[PDB]
Amino acid sequence: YARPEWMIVTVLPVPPLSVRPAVVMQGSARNQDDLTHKLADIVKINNQ
Amino acid sequence: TCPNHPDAILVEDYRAGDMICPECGLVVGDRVIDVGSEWRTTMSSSDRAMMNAFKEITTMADRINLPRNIVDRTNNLFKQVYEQKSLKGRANDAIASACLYIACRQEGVPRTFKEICAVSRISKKEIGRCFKLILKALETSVDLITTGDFMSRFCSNLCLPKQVQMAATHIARKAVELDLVPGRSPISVAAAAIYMASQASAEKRTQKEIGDIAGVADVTIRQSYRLIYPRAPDLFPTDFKFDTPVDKLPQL
Amino acid sequence: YNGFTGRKITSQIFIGPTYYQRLKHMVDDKIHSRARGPIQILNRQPMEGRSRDGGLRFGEMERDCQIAHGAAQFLRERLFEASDPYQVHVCNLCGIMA
Amino acid sequence: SYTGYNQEDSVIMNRSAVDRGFFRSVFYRSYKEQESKKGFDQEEVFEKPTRETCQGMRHAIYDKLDDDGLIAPGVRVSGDDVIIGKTVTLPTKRDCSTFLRTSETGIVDQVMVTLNQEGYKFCKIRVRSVRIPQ
Amino acid sequence: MIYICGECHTENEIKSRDPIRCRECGYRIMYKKRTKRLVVFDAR
Amino acid sequence: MIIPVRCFTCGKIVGNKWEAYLGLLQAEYTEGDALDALGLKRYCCRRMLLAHVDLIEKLLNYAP
Amino acid sequence: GRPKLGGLMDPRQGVIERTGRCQTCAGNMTECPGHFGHIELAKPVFHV
Amino acid sequence: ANMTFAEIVTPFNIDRLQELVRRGNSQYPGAKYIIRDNGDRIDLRFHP
Amino acid sequence: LDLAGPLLAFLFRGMFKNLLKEVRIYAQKFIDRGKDFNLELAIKTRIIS
Amino acid sequence: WERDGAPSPMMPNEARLRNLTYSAPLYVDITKTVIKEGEEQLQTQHQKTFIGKIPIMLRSTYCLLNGLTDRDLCELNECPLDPGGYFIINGSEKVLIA
Ligand SMILES: [Zn+2]
Ligand SMILES: [Zn+2]
Ligand SMILES: [Zn+2]
Ligand SMILES: [Zn+2]
Ligand SMILES: [Zn+2]
Repeated sequence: YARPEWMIVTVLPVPPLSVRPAVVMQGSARNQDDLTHKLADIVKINNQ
Repeated sequence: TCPNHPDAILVEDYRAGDMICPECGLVVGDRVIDVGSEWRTTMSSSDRAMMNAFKEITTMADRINLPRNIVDRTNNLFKQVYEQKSLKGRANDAIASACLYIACRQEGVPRTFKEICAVSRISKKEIGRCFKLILKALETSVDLITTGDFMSRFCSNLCLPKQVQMAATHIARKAVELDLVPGRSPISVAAAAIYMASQASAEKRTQKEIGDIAGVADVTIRQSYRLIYPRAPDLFPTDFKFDTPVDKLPQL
Repeated sequence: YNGFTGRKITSQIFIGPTYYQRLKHMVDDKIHSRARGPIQILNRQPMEGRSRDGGLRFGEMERDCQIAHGAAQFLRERLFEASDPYQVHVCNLCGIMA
Repeated sequence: SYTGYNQEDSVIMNRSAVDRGFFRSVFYRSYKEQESKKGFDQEEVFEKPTRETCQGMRHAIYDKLDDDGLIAPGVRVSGDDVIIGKTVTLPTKRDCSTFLRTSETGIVDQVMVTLNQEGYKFCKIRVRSVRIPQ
Repeated sequence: MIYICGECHTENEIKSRDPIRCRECGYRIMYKKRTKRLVVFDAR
Repeated sequence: MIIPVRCFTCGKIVGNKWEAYLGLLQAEYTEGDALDALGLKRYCCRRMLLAHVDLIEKLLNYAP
Repeated sequence: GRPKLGGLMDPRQGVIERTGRCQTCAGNMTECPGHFGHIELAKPVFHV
Repeated sequence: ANMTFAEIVTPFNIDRLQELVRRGNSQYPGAKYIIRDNGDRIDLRFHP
Repeated sequence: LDLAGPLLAFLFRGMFKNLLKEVRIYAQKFIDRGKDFNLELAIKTRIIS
Repeated sequence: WERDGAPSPMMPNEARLRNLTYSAPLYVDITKTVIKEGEEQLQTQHQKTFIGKIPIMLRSTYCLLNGLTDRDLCELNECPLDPGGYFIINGSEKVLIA
């Protein structure tokens, strides 16, 4: 159930869209959740 | 996507926040609508430069008590220009000053370039240069200024009575309609009409006072006034009270 | 005199003009009800819609009361069935939701 | 101790006095709304939504609203009614009308339109609800 | 679409495009005219 | 704001006695004598006029 | 105009709009429980 | 009239419940919804 | 008891100190640039308002 | 100041109605002296330089409702009994608790 090597993050899990949904504010503007905002940086840095 | 009635326009219900079949009553989705959302009932240089531009717009606007709606319009105009980048070479203060002039023009409350220059470190010339460049950058245009657009501010700044403001408006409007001031700047025409009406009223203001507040040289006022003075009785309203008759207005 | 029967009341009543004040607390401003109303999409729990239909918080004090009552079924309903009844599939081999 | 309905700090009132206006009062609730053009893509404005104007509209009656999107004084309103019809331009135009609460039931007493501190079109709607002692 | 100026109490017709400003008084507070619709009050 | 049409307690018409009452007070009648002259025998009816405050008089000082 | 596969708002993670269904669950916003995405890290990371 | 209790339809109450269904929300006592054996919910006020 | 006077005096003293501090920065920038400064522009009316 | 820039006296009723801030324009006389190391000084005075607006307490000596008779207050749609002593900030009557 637990291994030391599993303490190192080698692959990051992405929460479902329901856990971090995109709210709509000031019209049709899809306001992304705080997690989606950081996930965007994660994938950007990952690609970089 | 009604299960039983394909292609059925489900009706949104605020009572539980769900969508119901328009001809069956079948509730589709438990409570997926989120009725509250539907019915109301460490800094990037680009953002920092934009933020700095906003701080300048609010400062310049405050000096002339411009309403917040004009500031919002100016910020949106600035953002488009800043994002379009056709004036990337120009200084943000010049761009902000020209955007502020455009916002006033778009809002229908034009401020002369001298007034915008008086609140900004950028000179009239650079604002004028940035002004046309922004119009090209935005592919937009602003309505032509008129003599009546300045009567309210100038007459109020001159503490002239309502009737004097109305008379100046009629005089300026009729002077333009009669084409008595060809090529003359509307500001020069407005100031001359204000001088004429003021000299005809109890509240008499000098060309210097009007020139200082309107931002027009007394010579320009004098020339514009000299052009309209001969037709003054046609320019004055029929329903106007003369403290000093039009026939006795200053000749110069 | 009794209004219903007209019979004199045995005791004489203290009666007289007294200055009364109506307070701003009206019942129509406080009455509210919630029954399968709008829920939060993120939390899937009750919230106010276009009225005061948001429900009552079944807090720790109420839970402890129901525990003392031993009404485990009602306690479960209020804390689960009446707020966010949900079911998920979980693997028996890995214990993770599938 | 007249029939016990006044026990534990309760009071019994004369229904005939209440019928005569005893302690009758009027409750005025003022609703304020403004139209702001912040963000060039969005432009909210007061106007009654129409089937062709808005891509999606509820079966709720907007007949209470005038052509300016504002309800007129002397009109009965309830939680089912709209007091202000506001629509915001989408990046079709969406509707962001202001509905009253289910508890809010009255008559529009006064509706003023002005330019607020921001210079934006601003309006205040005062709804009058008469509260009879009960 | 008639509004009453709050200062000069003058009925003036205003469109969606022209400003709220009073035609003659210049006052910027306008009150919508009372609805012409019939409202029934039981005298209770 | 204005004088009640009916006395809350008993229903007697008191809404037509206010200007009469004011006239008696202007005629130097004591408040009790004015109420007696108006025939307000029950103290519940007397309570209406003796304690009424006619604010409509003050509200009419504001332009329509 | 639509979500893209392998993106932050990947349709496999769950339902995107209330009037839709995710391809993996084929269920609505309430039926779909949501699903996890994963980001393989080019370099292992210490878990805080 | 705003709060409801879900009564299972039984031969003991089929007729009594059928009456409340036709009475609906406009008339109290009535009913708000019908849940069929399939688990689908029908709003009585929409189509009586 | 700090009434409206003492309370606003405490604010106005801080806001005026910020205003003068702001004037120095603006004026010094122009002086550093080698040009005179317009006092009318150095003042930021937003600080007190 | 109206959108066009016309200054106008603000009545408190208007401030409450239009959600304005009842503020008084604050001006200060400033004297600028420059010295250019040439044993000479140039003194320039900016008369009534605008520095901001101070929110005004109603019925204070600086308020428009100062010295007005009860009839004048009624004409302004103001209650003669209103004590004042509060500020109108964005249309909201704000009272400073001692
Ligand atoms: Zn079907
Ligand atoms: Zn498994
Ligand atoms: Zn007017
Ligand atoms: Zn009586
Ligand atoms: Zn899914």
